[PDB]
Amino acid sequence: AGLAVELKQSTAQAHEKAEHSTFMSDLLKGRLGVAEFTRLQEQAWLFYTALEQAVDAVRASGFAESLLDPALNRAEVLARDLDKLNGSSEWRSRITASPAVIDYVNRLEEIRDNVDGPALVAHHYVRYLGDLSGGQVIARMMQRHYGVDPEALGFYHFEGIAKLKVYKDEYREKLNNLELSDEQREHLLKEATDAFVFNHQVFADLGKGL
Ligand code: NA
Ligand code: NA
Repeated sequence: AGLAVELKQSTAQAHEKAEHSTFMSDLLKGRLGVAEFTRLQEQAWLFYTALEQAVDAVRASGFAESLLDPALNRAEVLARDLDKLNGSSEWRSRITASPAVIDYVNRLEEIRDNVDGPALVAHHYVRYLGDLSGGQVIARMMQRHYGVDPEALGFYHFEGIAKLKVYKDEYREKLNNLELSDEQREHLLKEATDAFVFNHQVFADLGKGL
């Protein structure tokens, strides 16, 4: 099976086992509010900042360069959104990572330091393919349920991508064309499972008030 198909199959499997949470479900159906949305995006700034440091190192090494499109970068975008949500820049020195986010960030930093291309591609897949599918849709829900201004929703729009549907097809084809040893491939698939698990834990912690 192509890598894109195998990764879809690691996702699916990881969903069962996942610690169940209702944070995102509640958020998207209008049961929470702007505060809880802001808490999510503060955690996201931490992990997208870590992720993108890792992406930068792996790209600079010359691994998977075409997949690692800098137009995907979200961290600075999130910071601009948070400046709007919080009213100031202060939040940068005051946000505290949940225990799940600490563990996630620690993995992403280890990947950066090791310049681990296969592991980075796994995390890139888990974060960005989900973002490229869940966008305009989540943003609209935040506008509709909670009146969040578009100025605070820039995370959901990729300025550099004209045609999202085609972009996702190209992305999956780039995955299918990545040259990997059997060992790198096995490592990448394992890491994709781990990344999905980190992600579920972030939401479980948000759902506990952590
Ligand atoms: Na779940
Ligand atoms: Na959901």
